[PDB]
Amino acid sequence: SGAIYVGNYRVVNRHLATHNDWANLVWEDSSRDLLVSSTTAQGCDTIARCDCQTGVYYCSSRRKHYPVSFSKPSLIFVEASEYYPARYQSHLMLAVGHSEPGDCGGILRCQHGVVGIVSTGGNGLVGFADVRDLLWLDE
Ligand SMILES: NC(=O)[C@H]1CCCN(C(=O)Nc2cccc3c2S(=O)(=O)CCC3)C1
Ligand SMILES: [Zn+2]
Repeated sequence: SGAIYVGNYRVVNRHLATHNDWANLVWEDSSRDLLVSSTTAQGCDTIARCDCQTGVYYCSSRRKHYPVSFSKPSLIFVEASEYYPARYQSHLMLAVGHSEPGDCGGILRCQHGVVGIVSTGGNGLVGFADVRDLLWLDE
């Protein structure tokens, strides 16, 4: 679990979004596993605006942060679940690292701010949904 709070927005994995998230829906994209809902309280997370390929993510299944090198956002394949049919997923970045289902939502950050959130895992790889292109989160 986990979310990014920036301005009056809350960014979560679309597969983990709550009823309250869907009732205050701003935008969602099933192909990116992202959902953004509106909030009443002001958020203070800073979103990175960069092409960094190194950063640190939080891994709840180890209560630890790990430094990683990660790929550029791209279209990658993902197997089925109670949540999605087998399909690709866009704006996804992979890194070599530990992840488990409950790890989705963990933040990946670089020196510039928040880069994205854990969205996929398996086979010793972890995948992050990128949020750096969502320029409207800041306005
Ligand atoms: N973005 C997606 O389509 C997600 C939706 C939830 C299911 N998906 C996952 O990758 N889950 C997940 C997350 C992190 C680590 C692991 C897993 S697992 O594949 O369920 C088992 C291996 C460890 C795809
Ligand atoms: Zn950066």
